[PDB]
Amino acid sequence: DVVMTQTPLSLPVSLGDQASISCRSSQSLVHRNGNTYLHWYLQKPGQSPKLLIHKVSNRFSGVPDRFSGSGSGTDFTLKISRVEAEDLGVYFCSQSTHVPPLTFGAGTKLELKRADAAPTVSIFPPSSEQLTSGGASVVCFLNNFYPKDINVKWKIDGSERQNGVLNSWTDQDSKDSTYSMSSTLTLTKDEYERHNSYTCEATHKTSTSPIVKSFNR
Amino acid sequence: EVQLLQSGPELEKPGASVMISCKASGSSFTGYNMNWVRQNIGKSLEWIGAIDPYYGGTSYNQKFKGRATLTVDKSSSTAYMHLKSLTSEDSAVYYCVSGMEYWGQGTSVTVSSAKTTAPSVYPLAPVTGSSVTLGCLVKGYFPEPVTLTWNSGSLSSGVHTFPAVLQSDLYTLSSSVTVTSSTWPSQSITCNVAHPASSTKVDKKIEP
Amino acid sequence: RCNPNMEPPRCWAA
Repeated sequence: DVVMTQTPLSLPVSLGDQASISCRSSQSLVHRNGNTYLHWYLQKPGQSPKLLIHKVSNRFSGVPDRFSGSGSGTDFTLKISRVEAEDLGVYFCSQSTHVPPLTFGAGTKLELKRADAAPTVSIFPPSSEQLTSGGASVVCFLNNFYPKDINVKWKIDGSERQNGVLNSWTDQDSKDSTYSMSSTLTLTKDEYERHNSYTCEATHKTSTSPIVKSFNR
Repeated sequence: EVQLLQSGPELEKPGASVMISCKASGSSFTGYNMNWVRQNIGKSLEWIGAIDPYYGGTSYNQKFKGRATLTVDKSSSTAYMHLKSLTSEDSAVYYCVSGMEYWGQGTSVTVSSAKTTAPSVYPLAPVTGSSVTLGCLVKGYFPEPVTLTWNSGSLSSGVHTFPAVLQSDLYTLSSSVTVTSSTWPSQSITCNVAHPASSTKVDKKIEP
Repeated sequence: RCNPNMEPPRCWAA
């Protein structure tokens, strides 16, 4: 099967910027009949994909002029000349020269730039309600940060705990263009009660040092 | 303008099968092939197969090993995808795609052994510039979805409700709310959670 | 049928 490799995986832009996304195929997509079946789709958040460009450079019905496709053989590029908000989403290339199977790249996420921002970190002990039940989840929120790359570790009495951790990340915020993350560490009540110091520890571009929030049981 | 309407969310057990429909209208058709493509949690896209509405011929992705069966009901402008011997791997959003141009709205398929399960709802109390952060933990439910609000929508600014994640084999969700620090605990904050599948409706006030 | 705008006119469905 033809492997489609898109780069970069994420591309922050400001509105009005030019943006450029690449797609490389593992084989020539030039068909015997002389055509090249390389296509580009955009998937906006919460929606299904929509066709933008077919056969390398042809804009699909309704697609504006600021989108332009080019390339040949195994090297292709989608350019947006002046980015608009309606353009933000995930771009996928696909090929239908060599089939079956039709194949797709993994997608490039076009996102909005903003100034870097450190997360606001809050930590929460288990509620009484949960401890009654025999469980103990400790929760950490790391909120409204930028850029989106972030790491969290849980450290209890001076040792990291990686078992029982559940993470979730939001998509870029519509108003302020930030990201947020939630990390929950689930332990038994007996385990929770065997230790005193709980810390959520993050690394982010905005500090050279780890960012910590802690409580003592 | 091909409009493609897909059938609703499916939940199946491992080993079972699923059939999804796609109703074509417009617009309208040039009788192009109907393709089926799925998209997994990671947003990657995988082509399953295509059927020609006219003569009924098909082309399948070999990797499905004939677990997939595409049909058309010409008399009703309806295409179908049937997938058997389901495993958790097959959990995805499934799309029909007419001539690879127009995409349906997608059908969620969840493959799981889990039974319907009410969540436990826990308040998350603190201990901050001008502000304080509170939260709500909705743990161990099945199936999706749940809805969650704070002081019945009163607070919506500075709320973050995180995507559910499936810490095998139940869902857990959380939500934080950020308000002016002088206003809590002096004013009541409450998490409102509903999980219709289990007839769950709860309100949890967050206490100091 | 084959969609010549997206695939070869002599595609598998021809």
